[PDB]
Amino acid sequence: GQLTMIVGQVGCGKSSLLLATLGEMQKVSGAVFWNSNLPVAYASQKPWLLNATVEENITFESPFNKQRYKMVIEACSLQPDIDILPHGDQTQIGERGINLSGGQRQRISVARALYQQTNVVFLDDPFSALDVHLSDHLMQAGILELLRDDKRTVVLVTHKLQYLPHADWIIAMKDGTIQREGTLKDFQRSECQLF
Repeated sequence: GQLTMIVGQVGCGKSSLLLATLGEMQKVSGAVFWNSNLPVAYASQKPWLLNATVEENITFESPFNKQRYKMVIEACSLQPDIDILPHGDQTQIGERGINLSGGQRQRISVARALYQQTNVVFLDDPFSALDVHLSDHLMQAGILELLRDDKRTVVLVTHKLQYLPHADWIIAMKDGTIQREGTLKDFQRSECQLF
């Protein structure tokens, strides 16, 4: 249930840190238990599309629910996209289909993650490819997504400082290492968060 930001310079390893969070690197040593080693949704740094309908890009091996779909459509800012799609959800997307923008692909990925209702969400800079108004949408609906999240843990990697006061706690990373984790006052003493 914590709201935790991950920040640092372009190329400092933030996306690689997310890959570490996905278990996609080689652990040289140490112990890691996330309750999943007892005997998940993903928004990748570069969005990718499956070759299917927008609808099936949303379902992601699930049954179809259309109230959940209505709430997801409103919550994921997908009404302008539907409004500009030639057949709405029946538009063929992915390879050899309609060419979605990077922002539309990101919004589809966000909708995929919200629809999957996972316990852990990894967002790799999710509002970079969206406009300021859509970023405000992702702010309010994000806050009512984590709020919609019934106690779930949400990890929001971002390169932007715009909403670091508006998440709960920040962990600052640099050069592939964690530099500091802590309160606003702690990071004021770091003399970083103000900068």
